[PDB]
Amino acid sequence: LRLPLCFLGVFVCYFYYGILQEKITRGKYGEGAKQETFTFALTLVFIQCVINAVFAKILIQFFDTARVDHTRSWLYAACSISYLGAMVSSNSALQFVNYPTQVLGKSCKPIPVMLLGVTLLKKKYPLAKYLCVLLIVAGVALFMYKPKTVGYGELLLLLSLTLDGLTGVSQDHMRAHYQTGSNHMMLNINLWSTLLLGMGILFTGELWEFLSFAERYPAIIYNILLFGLTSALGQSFIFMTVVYFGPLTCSIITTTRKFFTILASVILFANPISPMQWVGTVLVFLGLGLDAKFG
Amino acid sequence: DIVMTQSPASLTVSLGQSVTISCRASENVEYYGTSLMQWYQQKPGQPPKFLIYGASNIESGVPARFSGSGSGTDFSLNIHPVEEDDIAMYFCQQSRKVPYTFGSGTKLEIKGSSGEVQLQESGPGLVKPSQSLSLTCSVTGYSITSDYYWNWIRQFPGNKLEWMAYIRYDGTSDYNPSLKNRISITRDTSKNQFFLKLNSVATEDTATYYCARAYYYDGINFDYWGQGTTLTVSSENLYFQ
Ligand SMILES: Nc1ncnc2c1ncn2[C@@H]1O[C@H](COP(=O)(O)OP(=O)(O)O)[C@@H](O)[C@H]1O
Repeated sequence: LRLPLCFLGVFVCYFYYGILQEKITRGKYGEGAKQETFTFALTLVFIQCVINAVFAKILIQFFDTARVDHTRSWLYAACSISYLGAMVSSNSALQFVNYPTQVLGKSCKPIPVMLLGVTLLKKKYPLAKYLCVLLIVAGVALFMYKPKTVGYGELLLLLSLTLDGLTGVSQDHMRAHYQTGSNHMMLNINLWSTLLLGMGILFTGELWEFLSFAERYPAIIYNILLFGLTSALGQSFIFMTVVYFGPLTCSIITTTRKFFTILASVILFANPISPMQWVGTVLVFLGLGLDAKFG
Repeated sequence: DIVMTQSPASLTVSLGQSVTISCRASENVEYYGTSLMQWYQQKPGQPPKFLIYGASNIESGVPARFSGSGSGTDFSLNIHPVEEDDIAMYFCQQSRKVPYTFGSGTKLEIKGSSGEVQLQESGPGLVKPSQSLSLTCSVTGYSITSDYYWNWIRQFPGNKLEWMAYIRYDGTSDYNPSLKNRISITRDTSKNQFFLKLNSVATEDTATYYCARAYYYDGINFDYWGQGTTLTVSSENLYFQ
């Protein structure tokens, strides 16, 4: 059977996910002196992890139930620490930077992954990879900088990128040495992340503040629920795509989805962007695609 | 299921020569850059000895002489200097799919001729066809609820190894699909034993049964083996034999 349904499903789910994230994190709550801002990134990530874990459990218990998970629990916990940290830092960065900036920054995983591989794994890559990474760096420099300095948002984005690179390294290691399945990956990572986040929010006292804030603006509850549902559906479709087409197709689909998400964020939410900055993003995405093509 | 073929059935070598043993798989056994292959050595009358996990990595304590190679569907084991110590049968087994399979085995011969575990099998020796049989493996020096996989493996006459089932320390168990309808594996943590039950045994079940501990890393590796128990299924009660 022809299977373009993977592309359509992933694209729609993650496009709506990006729109919802823009609406939530950078939304306007209240007017005048009563105006507030969304500072509860931990709770958002906690809800997302809970929904992802539920969906992964459903998928495992219905689909491909004959597998046995050989991964050690401590490996799952260690990877989940970095995964949760990356997601929380990326979500919190939106408190300072525009959403297109956050998407573009978080789309540069290859740079940190290659740096970790070279410095820690002492791996080697073909000349194409270095040239592709060169294009990404040039595009980011052209976008993130202008002739006319780094604040908290850029530092948060850098930390999130580093944690994403660490998470990728750990996932690759344990997939190679334990044959970890994607569904088990999702389920265990999200379970550990939700446990840690629940502990953190409960002992930080942020849960009560979030509850009061939601009471003030009840509309946010529906947005958060839809955000979690879209994330989970996109995760399931990503799993199905990798099963039916491998990781290369998934990477290409995610890259094009990210580009369209940036375009939609600029068009709809009236985010200002100079024509020179457009060259930066197009160069970054071209480099990402070429890197995907040339391994 | 995957079928592993070893081309040289028997090799005649002189001491100090370099010998390469090939092993070909019916399907690709790579997974995210890792070749899920293992190599074992079995001296006559002894349980197999674990040598290599993955295509290349060498188990700690094995001499530097041994060295694996190959990728995809074709693999080979190389011993550059060969001494009288390492003249034995060599088996290659994949771990890509749930039914773990072993190669037919390659035999070498000389031309011109707290971590320690004690596995112990027990059970009836001579049985009649269609009877119900239960094999007990007793573990001492380690707790079966602590870690590692506890498997049951049998070797038919002709040295054809066959993995049967295992029960993990969690209690999760996996079975050979060809035998899932005939056998059941259980454990008794109080006595530190795990049993295997065979119902309606046939003459084809005659073999030597091993209970082996294993750990998963680049595949399942049966590092520790028991001495094995001989099971004979005969329609007539053998006597004076
Ligand atoms: N094979 C896979 N490819 C991409 N993402 C995956 C895969 N398996 C699981 N995921 C999960 O899906 C989420 C979104 O993936 P994404 O970042 O879009 O992939 P990419 O970085 O390749 O575009 C990630 O948090 C990741 O943990």
